Amino acid sequence: SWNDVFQYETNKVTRIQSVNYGTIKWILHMTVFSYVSFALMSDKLYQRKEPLISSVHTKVKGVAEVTELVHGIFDTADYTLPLQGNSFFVMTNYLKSEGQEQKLCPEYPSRGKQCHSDQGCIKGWMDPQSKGIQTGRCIPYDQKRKTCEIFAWCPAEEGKEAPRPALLRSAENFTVLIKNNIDFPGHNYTTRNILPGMNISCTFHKTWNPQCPIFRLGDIFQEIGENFTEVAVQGGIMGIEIYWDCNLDSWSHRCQPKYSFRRLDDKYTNESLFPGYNFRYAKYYKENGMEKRTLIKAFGVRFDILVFGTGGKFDIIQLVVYIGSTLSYFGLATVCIDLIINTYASTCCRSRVYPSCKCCEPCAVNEYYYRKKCEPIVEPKPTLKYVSFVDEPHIWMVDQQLLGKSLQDVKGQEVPRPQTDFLELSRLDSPDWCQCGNCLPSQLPENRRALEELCCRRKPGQCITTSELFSKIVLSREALQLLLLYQEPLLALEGEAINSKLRHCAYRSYATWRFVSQDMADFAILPSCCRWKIRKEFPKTQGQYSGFKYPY
Amino acid sequence: SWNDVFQYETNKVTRIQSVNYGTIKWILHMTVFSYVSFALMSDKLYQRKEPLISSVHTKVKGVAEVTELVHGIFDTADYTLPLQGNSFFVMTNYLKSEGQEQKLCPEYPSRGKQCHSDQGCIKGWMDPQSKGIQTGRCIPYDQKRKTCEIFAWCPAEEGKEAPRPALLRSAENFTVLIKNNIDFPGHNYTTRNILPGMNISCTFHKTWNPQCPIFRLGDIFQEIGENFTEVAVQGGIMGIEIYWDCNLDSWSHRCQPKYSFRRLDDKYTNESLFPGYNFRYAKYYKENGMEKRTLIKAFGVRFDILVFGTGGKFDIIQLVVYIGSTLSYFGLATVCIDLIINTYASTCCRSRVYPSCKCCEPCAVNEYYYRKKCEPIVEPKPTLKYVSFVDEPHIWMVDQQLLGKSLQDVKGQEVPRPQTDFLELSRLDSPDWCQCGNCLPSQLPENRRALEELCCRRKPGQCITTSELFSKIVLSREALQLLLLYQEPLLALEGEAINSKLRHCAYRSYATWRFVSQDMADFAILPSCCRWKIRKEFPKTQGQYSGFKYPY
Amino acid sequence: SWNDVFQYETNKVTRIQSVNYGTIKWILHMTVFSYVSFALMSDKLYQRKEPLISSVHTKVKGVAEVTELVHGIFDTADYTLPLQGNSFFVMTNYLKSEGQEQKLCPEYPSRGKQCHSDQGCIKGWMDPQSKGIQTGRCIPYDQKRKTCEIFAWCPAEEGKEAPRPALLRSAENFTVLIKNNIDFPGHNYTTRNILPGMNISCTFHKTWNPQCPIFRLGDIFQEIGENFTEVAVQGGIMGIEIYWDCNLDSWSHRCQPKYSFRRLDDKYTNESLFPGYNFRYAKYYKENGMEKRTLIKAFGVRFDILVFGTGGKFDIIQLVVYIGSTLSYFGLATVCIDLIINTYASTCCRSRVYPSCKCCEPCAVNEYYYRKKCEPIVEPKPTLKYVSFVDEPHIWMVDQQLLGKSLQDVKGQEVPRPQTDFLELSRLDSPDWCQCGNCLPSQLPENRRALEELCCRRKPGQCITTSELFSKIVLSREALQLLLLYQEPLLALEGEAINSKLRHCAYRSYATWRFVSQDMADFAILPSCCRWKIRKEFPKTQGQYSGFKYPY
Ligand SMILES: Nc1nc2c(ncn2[C@@H]2O[C@H](COP(=O)(O)OP(=O)(O)O)[C@@H](O)[C@H]2O)c(=O)[nH]1
Ligand SMILES: Nc1nc2c(ncn2[C@@H]2O[C@H](COP(=O)(O)OP(=O)(O)O)[C@@H](O)[C@H]2O)c(=O)[nH]1
Ligand SMILES: Nc1nc2c(ncn2[C@@H]2O[C@H](COP(=O)(O)OP(=O)(O)O)[C@@H](O)[C@H]2O)c(=O)[nH]1
Ligand SMILES: [Zn+2]
Ligand SMILES: [Zn+2]
Ligand SMILES: [Zn+2]
Ligand SMILES: [Zn+2]
Ligand SMILES: [Zn+2]
Ligand SMILES: [Zn+2]
Repeated sequence: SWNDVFQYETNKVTRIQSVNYGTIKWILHMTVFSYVSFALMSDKLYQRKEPLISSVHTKVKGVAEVTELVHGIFDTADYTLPLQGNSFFVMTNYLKSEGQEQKLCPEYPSRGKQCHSDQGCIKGWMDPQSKGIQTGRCIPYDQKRKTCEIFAWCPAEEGKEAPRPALLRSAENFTVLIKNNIDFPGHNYTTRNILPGMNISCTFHKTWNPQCPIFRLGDIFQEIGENFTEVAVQGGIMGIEIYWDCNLDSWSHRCQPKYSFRRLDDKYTNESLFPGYNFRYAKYYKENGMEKRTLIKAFGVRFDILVFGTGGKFDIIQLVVYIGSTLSYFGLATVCIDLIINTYASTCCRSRVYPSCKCCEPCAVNEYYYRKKCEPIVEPKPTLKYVSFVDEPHIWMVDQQLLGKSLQDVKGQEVPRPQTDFLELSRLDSPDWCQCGNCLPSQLPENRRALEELCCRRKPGQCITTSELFSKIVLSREALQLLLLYQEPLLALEGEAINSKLRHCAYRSYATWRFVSQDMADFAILPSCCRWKIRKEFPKTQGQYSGFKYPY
Repeated sequence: SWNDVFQYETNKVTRIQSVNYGTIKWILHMTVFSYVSFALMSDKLYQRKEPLISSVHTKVKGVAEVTELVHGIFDTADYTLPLQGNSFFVMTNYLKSEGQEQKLCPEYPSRGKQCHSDQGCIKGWMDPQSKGIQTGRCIPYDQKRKTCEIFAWCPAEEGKEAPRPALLRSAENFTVLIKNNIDFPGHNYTTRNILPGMNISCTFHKTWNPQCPIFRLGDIFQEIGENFTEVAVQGGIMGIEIYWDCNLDSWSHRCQPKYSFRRLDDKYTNESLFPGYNFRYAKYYKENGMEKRTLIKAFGVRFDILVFGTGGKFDIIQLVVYIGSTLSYFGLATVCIDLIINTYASTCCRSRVYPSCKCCEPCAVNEYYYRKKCEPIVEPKPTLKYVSFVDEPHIWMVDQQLLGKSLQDVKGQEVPRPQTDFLELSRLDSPDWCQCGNCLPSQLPENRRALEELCCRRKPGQCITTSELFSKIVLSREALQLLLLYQEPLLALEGEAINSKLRHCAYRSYATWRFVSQDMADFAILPSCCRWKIRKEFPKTQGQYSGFKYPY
Repeated sequence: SWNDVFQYETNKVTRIQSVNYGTIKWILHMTVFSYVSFALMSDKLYQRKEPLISSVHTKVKGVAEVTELVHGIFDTADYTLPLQGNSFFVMTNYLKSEGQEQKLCPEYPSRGKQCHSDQGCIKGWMDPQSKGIQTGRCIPYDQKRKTCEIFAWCPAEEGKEAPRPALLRSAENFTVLIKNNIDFPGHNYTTRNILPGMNISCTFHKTWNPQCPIFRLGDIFQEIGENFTEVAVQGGIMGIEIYWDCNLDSWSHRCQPKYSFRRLDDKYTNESLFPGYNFRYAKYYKENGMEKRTLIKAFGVRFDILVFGTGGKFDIIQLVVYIGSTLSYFGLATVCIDLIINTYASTCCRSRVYPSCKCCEPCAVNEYYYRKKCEPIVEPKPTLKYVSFVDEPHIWMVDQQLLGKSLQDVKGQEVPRPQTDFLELSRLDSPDWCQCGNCLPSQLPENRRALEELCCRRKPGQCITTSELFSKIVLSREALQLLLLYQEPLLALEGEAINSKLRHCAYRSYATWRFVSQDMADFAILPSCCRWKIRKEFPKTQGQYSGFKYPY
């Protein structure tokens, strides 16, 4: 319990002393570190970002003189609405109509709205274009043309084109002072666009005076290539963008506004979609006991102040999350070099690639790395068997069911014989499937008999048992007794169990000798000749030999 | 230095040829990859997202005719304020009061505000409800009821209920054209909701014409199940939501507005919390040398245009961060299969689980995988000792202090004897704690004597030294000499150092034979019988035997 | 193909039974888990956050009485603009000017704008400060001073200071009711700041009544330490911040507003930058056939309602991304303990650190862990050679080109001789560079001769070949024959190939004996004495000895 949680597991590793792999690893590590640092610093991913809340206060300055003969002056109480926040309006043109009473009168002829006769007109129809209700009559607007008769404020001048050139062109010489107060409430920071010690006699310039909050309207239009004289005729919408890219860290504090301009209304608006910008405003006051009204259609530019931006401040959680996101990228060197080792250890490299390209020859050392790095094993299953023929240099793995066919004729995968422990070695008639002649028929049941139908060689020749090594290793009683006493020093050498143990040790001795690996010697199957020679050397009394058994 | 940084470390691995584990690994890999790809594509986590900046320009079209007998017409200069941005107001009802002068007069009787007598009223009290100052008198408002006397604009009509049905119901037939210009300044993209080639004679429909920016107000109310006729009596607030879900990538560019509607005022507002929407506006003009005023309480619907949304564009840093965040999820297959291997290699599986369920039987192969994967080691500490009794099949680890008690009676953990290197083996009176009789008392100091008080067996019987293997392996002088000359071929076989080396080699020979692992043979303790037989075979001259020493 | 994808690779590990390392691992795991959980819960990183869309409806209540003698009352139609959204204005002071006609008249003397003579004035100059056009004359404004003569609305009172104390001070006793409707459209949630069952007779207090949406203006000023009486003289801008920190999860639902106040205009604005807040508004109506105008300069406080906040709701993708970002932090225990193992296994620890500090002594066990964890290997390259001198206890690695110099005099890195497999061992004239006398000159070509110019010892003495172990291991014909028949039991012992194999086995036998590791024995170079003794024991017929060959 306690000893199970008081454990630490660490990976077994191979440390390769390689110039190429070391330099590749360090180059990849430096590349990953450089990119991660660059992404962290350029994007400021260690910071929490917060949008601002903004308040705008505008002040327009400028007066204009207009003739018609009546000479008048327009000041901020004339061309400017009480709007002093995000939007302000400057009038650049106007149309006047005095003395309007709600009564029947002909509509203004605009865009060919002339009425030929009462048939061309329609009674009881609401007309938003003329802002009246047609009575179905056709009275002459003028001595030449006739228009529909509407009940509305009269006289009506709807559809009259705006004066050209614009009357209040001098509005391009007006200036606006903009005061912008911004706040980041999450970061608990506030600031404004006008600081103490700032020059007040300046006007904004994108290069000379980029922080002066006083803007000449004509300069605003000239900056983005717009014609104030042309826009003044019908009006439009212009946007003054204030951008706050604010760094709220003490060591890199920077919170200044950036001013830009952008036309917000479509220059190519369809004629039916009301191009430009205007509004009709009226003063109402009855006279002679009759409701009167004076109407002015004012054209001008609406200015929208768009204030946006974010403020960033160092946050530990953001940095931790970013570092955790980038941590897995430092396995790139491992992935790349392991891919190099695995790829160049394949046999297809030496067979096909190396003869073609001799530059790839010194990279055959990856087979050594692969065999010092990976240990291939197979699943121990009931059908797993290993055979080895003395007339062959390799070993066969049979990993399929035997459907009565003898194990001799069954084919399997070719696996190589592992190299032995040379450190220790440095010390001082016959059946149809039998190609050696010493094999004997199996005494196992029929359905299992094919398991024991194996020969020591695939081709006719001498038997493995004929060699002196078979007697020295497998059949030597003294060697087997010493091996058995190594494990159990005080073993009782009496009874029939000693012969059973001796048979087991002879089988193992043979499996170890022919199948070097203990993983393969466990599932190795002895040929009939060796098996029956062993059983003739150590016979059992009153029983039947069990044969190979599954070690799991 | 340079050779220390020019190294590469790679993990040692075991490659298991398993159908089950391979298919599980690939299924888990595919599941993780599928979910990661789905999360990346559906949420567009490879994109940087930016909120928009918006500009709105509205145009209301519609005229109404109202009787009272005076017949009048209302156009955009009557029912519409100069607001043409995010909000516009449409008047649906009104109350009129002409000829107001600042003087004493009775308050309007509303919600039972009748005054019984001067006691019920109060002098010198500001009354925001009646918008006046009470003088403490109680004059009759009418021939029947009496109300408090206030100094304010007179005549006063505060508290008068709005007309029902609403006078300007026809405002439901009005239309509004909305022009919306949006910008993503970080992505440097701009667009508008009206494009060239768009039909202008349409009206918005959620299915037939979902991109027409012309909205009929009654249709707006009908879309969300609101009654324009009922809302028109007292007014309200309606929101036109413009949503921009914009994809700014070239291969998947899509930036269109989506229009929705939502009532913004509470339908069930408390009567004291001013339900509906209205405002009082007045025209001031003196007459007869006295300040006069005409007041209109206008009820109507305020429309708030709410424009919101984000624009996304592909960003390499976002993709890198997301991929780094998802990289660690590809260790799921390793975690799961390692848990399977570790869990099924426990002995509790075979003892308890396998007899109950026979389907779990073929999964006993995880013990082989575990023993081919993990190598358990223990911390080398001064109290670490190993003992092995010839009458027992296992080994005992003593990992605690000996408080004078003999090592024979001290209990320890049962560890198994590791399998030997069978590849190499295939070649050609007595003390009270002594159960064999050949043990001798220790000559070490008392406080350390208990270290050497160990017997070869826990039960009475034959001694380990009696076996011939003890003479062949431990006591054979020729074997020890050959072993010593293996390490040092030109060793000088003279002096008393040769006997010391021979004793050391005999101890090691015995430890290796009984404790197969070199990790366990280092801390193994020889029993007294073997130790003293060795020391009688190779005695030392003029000294005391040091005994077991800590190899670290 | 199919058997290549049906594989699973698992890491080989060492399980250390250590109290220190286990407790360190679990402490680090718990620390990482605790911090990750705290960061997830405190920052709610499992949630998708969305900004709100807001609608504001304000209602101001309050009336004031002002003397001048004319006694008047101001209600919401007097001091309040039709603004009922994010901003509303309350008038706190005013200046009046009646009967204005567009004509020539002297400018008001403000800030020393007196005109000494016509020289001091200028003709044809637009003056935004006085809102007129100077005609270049100098007429007396009063009997004492003279000012410039401008064509504008007359009489002009520009530059007149605001009345002190403020006329509408009682506006501090006014109240505003704020209705705020907020929506999260991505989360499909909507709410408002007034809920059913909320008291209506309350007023806001930051502690007693923090959810009452009725605010007294004087209380707003007192909360942030502002003086309403002083601000009322010239006006200002105040911000009512509504903050919505809304949790939209069912188990932790919380969506309430938080109210704060902040002055939005600069208290220390420069006199030339228009401090305070005011606007000039005029009523136009002609009289006596002449255009007249009444102008009022109104000073007051503009209130900006700033509504901001985010709503968060549980999102599975956010949680998955956060967990993936934090997953790599659980390798901290592995990194730390591996660093501990690697650091304390260095030899500099025992040589320098341990003698100084005896507390670091029990931590010398990390050498055992390091050698059970890491296997150092080197790149097999053509210049890789190993030598071992019998008069030395170590082995020399030569990893550089031999430029004709004999291998005996070439220096290399000192590598230690690995420990043998003691489990198996427990069983039963001369050239100038020759220091033993049995070496012979090499028969290889000159450019390669230096490869074979190696001696068995660096100092004069006995030769390695003189030992009996050389005959038993290397020169024993029977041992070599048994070793050869171990690999090939049916080998044909005929021809000259048997002597070649015997020479190869003798070289290997010697390399294994002197260079224990097979990785080092492959590149080991035999000294001339041993090589020529072997070749005299097994000479070849009609050929030249090839010598050492690169095994790759
Ligand atoms: N690897 C392997 N083991 C074998 C083979 N034949 C028998 N054995 C082992 O020998 C034991 C059976 O011995 P057996 O001849 O039946 O003696 P018995 O049990 O006394 O009749 C089993 O435990 C098997 O593991 C073989 O061909 N290959
Ligand atoms: N593993 C193990 N080693 C032992 C034991 N007894 C002695 N040794 C080793 O034998 C050496 C001491 O030999 P010793 O009998 O004192 O000979 P002396 O030094 O000449 O007196 C030490 O280095 C020990 O490592 C034992 O019971 N177990
Ligand atoms: N490791 C090692 N191998 C050697 C050395 N000398 C010879 N060999 C091996 O012995 C083989 C050459 O044997 P050689 O004496 O030329 O016999 P020959 O080919 O019949 O002339 C090569 O495959 C070498 O690998 C040596 O000094 N060190
Ligand atoms: Zn046969
Ligand atoms: Zn045979
Ligand atoms: Zn005893
Ligand atoms: Zn004994
Ligand atoms: Zn020599
Ligand atoms: Zn020599």
